[PDB]
Amino acid sequence: GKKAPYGEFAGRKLKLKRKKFRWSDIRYKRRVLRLKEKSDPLEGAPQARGIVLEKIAVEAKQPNSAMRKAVRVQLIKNGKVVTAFTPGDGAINHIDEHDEVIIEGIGGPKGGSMGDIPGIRYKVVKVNRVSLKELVKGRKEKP
Amino acid sequence: PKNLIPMPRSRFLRVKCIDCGNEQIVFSHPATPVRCLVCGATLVEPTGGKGIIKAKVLEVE
Amino acid sequence: MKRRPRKWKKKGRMRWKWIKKRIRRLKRQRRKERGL
Amino acid sequence: ARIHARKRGKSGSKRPPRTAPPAWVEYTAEEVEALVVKLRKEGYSTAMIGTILRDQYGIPSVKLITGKKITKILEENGLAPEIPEDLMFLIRRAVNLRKHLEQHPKDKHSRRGLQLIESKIRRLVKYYRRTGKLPAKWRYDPEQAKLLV
Amino acid sequence: TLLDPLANALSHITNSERVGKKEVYIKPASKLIGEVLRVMLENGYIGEFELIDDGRAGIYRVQLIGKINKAGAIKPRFPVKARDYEKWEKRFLPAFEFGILIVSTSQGVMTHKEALEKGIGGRLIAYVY
RNA sequence: CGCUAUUAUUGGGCCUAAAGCGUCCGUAGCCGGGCCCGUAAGUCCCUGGCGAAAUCCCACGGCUCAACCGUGGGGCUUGCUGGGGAUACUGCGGGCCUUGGGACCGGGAGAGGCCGGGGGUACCCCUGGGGUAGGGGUGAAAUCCUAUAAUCCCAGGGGGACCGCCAGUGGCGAAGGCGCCCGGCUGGAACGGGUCCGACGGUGAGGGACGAAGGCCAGGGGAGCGAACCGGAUUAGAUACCCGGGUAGUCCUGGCUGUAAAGGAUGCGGGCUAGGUGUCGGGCGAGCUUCGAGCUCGCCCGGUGCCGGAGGGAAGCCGUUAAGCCCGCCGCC
RNA sequence: GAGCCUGGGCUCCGUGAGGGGGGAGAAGUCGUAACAAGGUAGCCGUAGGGGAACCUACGGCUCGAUC
Ligand SMILES: [Zn+2]
Repeated sequence: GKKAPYGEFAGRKLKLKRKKFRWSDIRYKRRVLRLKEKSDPLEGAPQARGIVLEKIAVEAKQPNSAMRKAVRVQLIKNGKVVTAFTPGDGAINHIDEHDEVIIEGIGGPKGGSMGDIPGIRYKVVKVNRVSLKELVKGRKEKP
Repeated sequence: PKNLIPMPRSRFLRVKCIDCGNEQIVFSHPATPVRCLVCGATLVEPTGGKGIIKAKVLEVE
Repeated sequence: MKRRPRKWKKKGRMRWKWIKKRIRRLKRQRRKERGL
Repeated sequence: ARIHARKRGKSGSKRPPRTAPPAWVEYTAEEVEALVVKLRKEGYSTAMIGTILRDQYGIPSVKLITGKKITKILEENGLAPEIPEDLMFLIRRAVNLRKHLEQHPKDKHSRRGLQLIESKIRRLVKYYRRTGKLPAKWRYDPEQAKLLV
Repeated sequence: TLLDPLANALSHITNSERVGKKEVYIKPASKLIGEVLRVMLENGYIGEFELIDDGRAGIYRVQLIGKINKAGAIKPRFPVKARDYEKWEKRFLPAFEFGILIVSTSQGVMTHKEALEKGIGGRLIAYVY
């Protein structure tokens, strides 16, 4: 019926009600209990560095048909292995094994997979301290 | 004007006993047997609702 | 158990009663294997 | 009667707004009390006293012909009840019910009535403690209450 | 059960006005109700209220004239100072001088304009417009 | 952070989309009827002592204006404290009231519950008499009963469960749920009431009591039905639907388990916002009468249904038995 | 009263023969359980059974069509 508690001296029951039903929204739970910082391989960072081990291709989801070029990357902070997508037309040829490469988020809902390649959360930005955009446009070279 | 103040539907009665000629005031919705205070006969016998008067009604207050 | 009636609706699903029968069998196997 | 069954019943009394006794009453305030005491010593209760006075002797609203009520009239004399009437009646009902439930164990629908009667009892006990018509630690026990009726 | 008769009275008024009635009967009477009706009469929202006497309590008989849009009781009865009236105005009324907040002060029940002129605060109990 | 009235005091929602505990009784706590007297704790006004500076707002002035700096006036410092004054509201203290609730009397209603006794048909088995070849069963058939005389008819004996039509859109009960008759014990509701007490009330975290079927423990009993099981068919196959048999179980005593589409898929109390027409109980008033605890018509109260106007809603639909406007408490998303 | 050793409690992490189920993924095998009376109406609860969807029994609900 009418909303409770609405009295004038019912001050702490209202606080309790709020504090109880505010554990149902993930936005508060995952921020107070620090779950992302716990399961994150980047240790709470925007960027990270690693070394390349394997160059591979992934299938695009339906109803699209394409191979997306990616690489496995073993991080240097913690040693965890992740996967990163190489953007641009021919960006995979400017890369090789044992090259150091810098890793960003790919851009997606809830800091997550973007578009038609799920399973990939990260993106390559720099190769041996040079930028992929330049290496792909033809303005700089990889040392 | 409207039916705002509830008024009782029961009335007090002044009756006369047909045996001894005694006169007495009684209630018209009794929950107990009503008897004459002189000879002890029955004047009103109780029911669920209005009582059945076994006497002569002189007046209705 | 807690039951959500949403699950009784049979579109895209097998029947809920049979899923409930499957869940208890798995629970009995797991519980026996530990040795309780 | 709403306390447990939750029904909206209306079968009460409709008194008129009177401020003084009518003029057709025969008896007077000094005989009304004598009749009250006579009926009490005959053995009736307050409600039955009032009912009889209304039906036979034609006396409405004793508190009009007298500025005081029946229980005051009795406590002035030596005829006041120590345990009030409501509580007493409820305790009698409960005692008889226990007597019968000891021999009909599996009735199981009258035990609930017993529980409800006891709830009523405890409500009234908590009321009367504050006002002082029972000591501040009076309790209800069936075995001790057998010895009140 | 019955907690507040003032709210019942005011809601009965709103409903009867909304549906187009002439007279309104308020069974459980009080003195707050009389004072509120007095303020409403002085400000011109009703006409010709009278008190009828039965043995239980009072009854109030009121005439309506068609100058009410809304009316209700403020719960909880908030305390208010002589410096924070525009807040509750903006909260309960639609324009800057449109309707009346009814306040209970240590000098009696009054409108917030009178209370502000006198330089006092109090507790909030009702609003009308 | 905002967008987000997707955390909702302002300001959300729970018939069908996420969401009412299975239902009741009650502890703390929150909310609490009307008048009178008092106090002045909360609340309101006036004033004294404190809440560093920088930071924030405004005007003026100095570095070209500005950003910046300076003089002054205000706020911020979620407030603490010393006094004076007021008494509408709340709290505390003391008296009064009867409208809410409770107690009592009366005549009635009802498958409410427990105990004891007496019965009604039907079904199954057995024994006797009669009679000769098929009976049952299906979409069609076969497994099965039958010449050691079946099905069918008659006379007797025994046993276990159930209480048909009347029976209702009906009634009682917190819900689960409750239908043969007579007798005893017992719970609750409505009506009528110038009867008694005198606010004794609402909801209820935690806690408790009841709670279909099925299942378990211990003891008895065992007609019909019948999970499992076994057989015959149907089928590409048929671990099934159909047929013939059958164990636990269904029943009584004494205990555990505590679940369901436990559904009005609609939490409980209180006041308000058009009515109409049926039915159940009680009461009142008129007319009929075969003088019947009888028939018909109208009114008040309470229960239970069908329509429906304003009004509400995403709509279906609800609509004084709200899913509408108000005053409250608890559970949940 | 440090450090060292010893026992206990709480707690975090890594690993392990073998096994368990979950989620995705072009195209595979066996069936055809649900939506129409979906070809035995569907679904809740309890219990037993089956390669698998599933089938039966007791009590319930209509969110069930035809007369
Ligand atoms: Zn006589």
